[PDB]
Amino acid sequence: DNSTYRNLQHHEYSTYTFLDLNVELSKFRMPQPSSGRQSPRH
Amino acid sequence: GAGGALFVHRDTPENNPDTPFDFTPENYKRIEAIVKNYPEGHKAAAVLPVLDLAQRQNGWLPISAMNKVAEILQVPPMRVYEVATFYTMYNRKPVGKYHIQVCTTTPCMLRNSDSILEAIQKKLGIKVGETTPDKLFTLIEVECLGACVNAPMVQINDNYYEDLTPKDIEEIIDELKAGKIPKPGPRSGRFSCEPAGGLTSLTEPPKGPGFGVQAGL
Amino acid sequence: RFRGEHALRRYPSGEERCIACKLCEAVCPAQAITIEAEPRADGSRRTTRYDIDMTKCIY
Amino acid sequence: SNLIEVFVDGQSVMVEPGTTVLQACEKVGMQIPRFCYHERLSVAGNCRMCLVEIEKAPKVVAACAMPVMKGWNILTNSEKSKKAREGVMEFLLANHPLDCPICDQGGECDLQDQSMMFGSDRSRFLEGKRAVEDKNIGPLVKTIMTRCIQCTRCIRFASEIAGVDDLGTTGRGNDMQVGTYIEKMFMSELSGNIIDICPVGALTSKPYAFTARPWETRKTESIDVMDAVG
Amino acid sequence: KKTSFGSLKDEDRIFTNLYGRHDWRLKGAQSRGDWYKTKEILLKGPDWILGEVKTSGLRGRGGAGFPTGLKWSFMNKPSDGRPKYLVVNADEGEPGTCKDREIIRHDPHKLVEGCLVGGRAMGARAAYIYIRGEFYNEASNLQVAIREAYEAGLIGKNACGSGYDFDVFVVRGAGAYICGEETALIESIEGKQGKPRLKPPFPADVGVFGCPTTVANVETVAVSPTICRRGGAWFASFGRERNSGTKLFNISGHVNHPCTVEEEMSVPLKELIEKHAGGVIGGWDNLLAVIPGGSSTPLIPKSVCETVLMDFDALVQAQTGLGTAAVIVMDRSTDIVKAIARLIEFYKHESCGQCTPCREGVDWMNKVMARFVKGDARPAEIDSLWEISKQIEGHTICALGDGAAWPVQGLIRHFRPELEERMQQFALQHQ
Amino acid sequence: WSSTADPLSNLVLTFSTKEDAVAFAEKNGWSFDVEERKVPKPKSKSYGANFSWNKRTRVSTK
Ligand SMILES: NC(=O)C1=CN([C@@H]2O[C@H](COP(=O)(O)OP(=O)(O)OC[C@H]3O[C@@H](n4cnc5c(N)ncnc54)[C@H](O)[C@@H]3O)[C@@H](O)[C@H]2O)C=CC1
Ligand SMILES: Cc1cc2nc3c(=O)[nH]c(=O)nc-3n(C[C@H](O)[C@H](O)[C@H](O)COP(=O)(O)O)c2cc1C
Ligand code: SF4
Ligand code: SF4
Ligand code: SF4
Ligand code: SF4
Ligand code: FES
Ligand code: FES
Ligand SMILES: [Mg+2]
Repeated sequence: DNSTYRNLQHHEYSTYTFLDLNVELSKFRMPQPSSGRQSPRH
Repeated sequence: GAGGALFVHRDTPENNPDTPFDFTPENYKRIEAIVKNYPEGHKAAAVLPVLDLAQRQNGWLPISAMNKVAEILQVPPMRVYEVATFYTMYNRKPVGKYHIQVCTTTPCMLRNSDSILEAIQKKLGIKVGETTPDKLFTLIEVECLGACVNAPMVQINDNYYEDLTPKDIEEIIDELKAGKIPKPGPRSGRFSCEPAGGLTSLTEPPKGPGFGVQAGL
Repeated sequence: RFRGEHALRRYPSGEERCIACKLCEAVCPAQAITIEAEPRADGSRRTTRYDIDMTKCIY
Repeated sequence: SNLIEVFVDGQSVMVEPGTTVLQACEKVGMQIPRFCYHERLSVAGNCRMCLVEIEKAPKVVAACAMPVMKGWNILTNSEKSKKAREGVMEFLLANHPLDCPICDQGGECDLQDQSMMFGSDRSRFLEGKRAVEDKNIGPLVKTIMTRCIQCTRCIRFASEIAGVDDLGTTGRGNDMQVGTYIEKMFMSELSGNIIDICPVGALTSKPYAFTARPWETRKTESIDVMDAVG
Repeated sequence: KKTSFGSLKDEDRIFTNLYGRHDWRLKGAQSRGDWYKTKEILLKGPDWILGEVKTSGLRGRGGAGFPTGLKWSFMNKPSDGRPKYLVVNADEGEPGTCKDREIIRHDPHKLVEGCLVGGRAMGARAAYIYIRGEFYNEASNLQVAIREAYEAGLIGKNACGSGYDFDVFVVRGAGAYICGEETALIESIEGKQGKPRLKPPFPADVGVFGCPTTVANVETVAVSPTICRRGGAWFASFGRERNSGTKLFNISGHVNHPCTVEEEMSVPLKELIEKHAGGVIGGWDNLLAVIPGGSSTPLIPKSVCETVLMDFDALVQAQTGLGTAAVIVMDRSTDIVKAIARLIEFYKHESCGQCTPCREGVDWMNKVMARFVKGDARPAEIDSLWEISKQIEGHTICALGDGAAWPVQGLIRHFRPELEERMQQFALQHQ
Repeated sequence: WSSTADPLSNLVLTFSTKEDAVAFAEKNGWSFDVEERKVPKPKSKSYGANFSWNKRTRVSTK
């Protein structure tokens, strides 16, 4: 119960884990808002 | 004390605008995702992630990588230069395969942080900021890493190692030398920062859902 | 402390100490000093003209 | 109308909404000390030389960026504002180089004049000063970087007026430097104006170097004929 | 009514998985009570959540200790035309503070649910979590927890049987303590240098991307879901008045068992150290000084920490301030001036350089303290240094100048004889 | 050196108002050109306009 440590999986995280998870997550996001132009410098 | 790193760039055969750099198609997909998170008006926000991704593809940031990031995000190159020279996790100079950062701030320094630094120096035979000749290890002294409870600690390539003794850091170093990857986390088997022999809190099993909910909800 | 004839000095290396700041010209109560300056061939800040009228000087 | 009443040294003035404390002081006839604020540039607030005391408020406000509120009584000659000015001037002069005799901006220095009128008359800095390497941005603007006080007027003018994003700040804290980070000439038809807006001798005129002192010059108002703008 | 604080029951804590022994994952979180009646909380309204937070007496856990209900109500103005955002601050910059890290690595789902609840309360369209650049494994755990919540429909499209759309994005910093400050946080999110902006405008008016934004600490965000479920009154009772709730305390330095533990608010400092830290090394008689709220707070000697509580008001009356509830202890076998000089040196390397007071004065302070460590200075300089600190403090854009000046003030105030003795010894040994 | 021949090369007079100067010039018999005083017009300054949501004013750096 209490004795075992359950956070080990992070022992097998690669260099691209964060960005791969973000890529998977991108399909679940609502459409982003728009300010009207492409950039403030436009 | 003093910084020791220059904030002006001079063209070098291994660091110049004609140095070859580009993004892998998977990295391009990652860049598209990163840009997508922000609103369609301010794509300038992606500069810190994408630059980091460039480093994760190269290990350091040449001027060509900064220029490529500026070209992709359509921001002036000078802004990318400011971002690269501002944040300290960006390597504008080549770095070793294993980047060792040893925190020496007061909470870690109190629990005898200098012994670990000197042990690493003696093991590698290099000074505080130098790099080993075979381009394998790099030693850096940094500010607090948010692991004060686990001090003394050092961080290597996204991995935290806490509660180090001199001996422990020697085993970490030569295990990195051997080829395998050491397991991150604190030493002495204290399992992420509870009291070593106390266990004074969170003993009884945790309560079930809706245990303390108020009436009318 | 005696004030006599004017002189321009130089450093032990042999380069003149004057940097054409024109403070002596500004403070001169009799307007006895005239100074013109330009960057030297090595980029040093040196005078091209430093005249003092001994007959307008009040010493 | 929509004018609100504010008091500068106990004197009532009617101002538009959004008017800054600095402009409220201007309307009555006082000029607040400044190094980074410019009318034609965007507000920065970096220098902290405009810090003034608002009565019945424990903390001094930046007059160049803080909009005035109705019923506020500014205290421009209060002891707190004078102490703040002296402290900021001390911090500004702590690392500044003893270059006044060789600096082309001797009698035209805002740093010098504001030290004379708002700072102290002596230093208590017992350390060694810093030195940064100079930059080359072409044949028109001579750059002596150690003199620079990090006001950022040049960056704002280049980005907003000249439309050129070549200038920026690199590094962090004390070692932060204003420049281009690469050998690159900032050349534009409006490039010379950064000499005027720079309060110090960090940016000077290269063809004009070492030739004259400001108190000697006779000023003649005239018209340009190099184009039809006049 | 209660007079003694510091005996908090095991079942009565909020972070029941602080030590990461239970399965943090979504299954484990549900087992521990997480994501329970979220729809009921969403459907009950934002005004109800704001009122519960107000009556809860909750104050910012980041350091300032500002009433969080007041800020979240500052967001409660009607729509303007711009999207509204909730930015969670996970920078975790302050030395000696590890609380944010533990409650992100071993308990992400409470953070995610608190993000959703706070976004509903403030009408935010999405949540941006600025995780520290060094916390990579913590960021990956938070990302996989967010993915699990998206899979279960807990956030995102309609987020519940509610009709409220909410996104949670995670952005990573790059080695910058100044980025913890809320306006510098916003600037770093927008791709510029982590330089703070001036106030006004406040983030509720012009924040991230120019949109109204509310910035909250990770600890502050986590408590809201639990607070709503158990009610404002339950949270309010703990601690003293205007200091209600439970706090995470990180005890480190010269203690036998340095640890992070959640406990009641107005616990005595000595009682907390003895109960959870295992006592100070060498016995309580060996203690020399304590920094209660991280480096940005003045130290206090033994005579003050003997009978001092742990909350905003009592620690302010001790001329320290609670800060980030980060206890760093120092016994009588350590060089205290060296520790304070190391803190000032850290502040010298962590200033953004935007304004002249912080930049120049903090570099000057670092040099002066480096001279003080060896005793190379003179006694008349000590007061000078004090004056320097006064000049820097309250004249800067942000509070990093305060966090650099306050340690110097505390060290001078409580150990001037030590500095004079070191100076005299240097004069003797050098003649 | 720089030689001159007019006695009035260094003569500059100061007046409180334009009318006083005009009166002095008229009573002393000098033909004059008067130039109206230039005043910097009031300007609308806003710090928050730097951090604009959709407008061009937003600054790339600060
Ligand atoms: N948790 C950590 O890692 C660190 C914490 N800190 C702590 O941060 C504290 C100082 O932070 P600050 O934000 O500068 O203090 P602050 O009191 O000025 O502001 C803190 C919060 O209160 C809000 N606020 C304050 N006055 C307001 C007003 N008139 N209207 C609307 N909102 C208002 C602000 O929007 C902000 O969110 C320090 O005490 C320090 O201990 C410092 C470094 C690191
Ligand atoms: C230099 C500096 C660094 C800071 N770093 C942090 C940080 O890492 N985390 C944090 O929550 N607050 C930090 N703060 C204070 C923030 O203002 C705070 O996070 C924000 O106001 C939210 O506070 P709340 O969670 O109490 O509402 C910092 C403040 C300063 C001046
Ligand atoms: S110009 Fe006059 S005051 Fe200046 S350096 Fe030369 S001699 Fe000295
Ligand atoms: S810029 Fe001004 S203060 Fe600095 S050296 Fe030149 S004249 Fe002196
Ligand atoms: S060069 Fe001049 S204008 Fe530019 S930042 Fe420095 S002092 Fe300001
Ligand atoms: S006080 Fe320091 S960190 Fe804060 S804005 Fe000024 S220079 Fe930057
Ligand atoms: S002081 Fe070393 S990790 Fe915090
Ligand atoms: S003039 Fe206001 S801060 Fe510089
Ligand atoms: Mg100039």
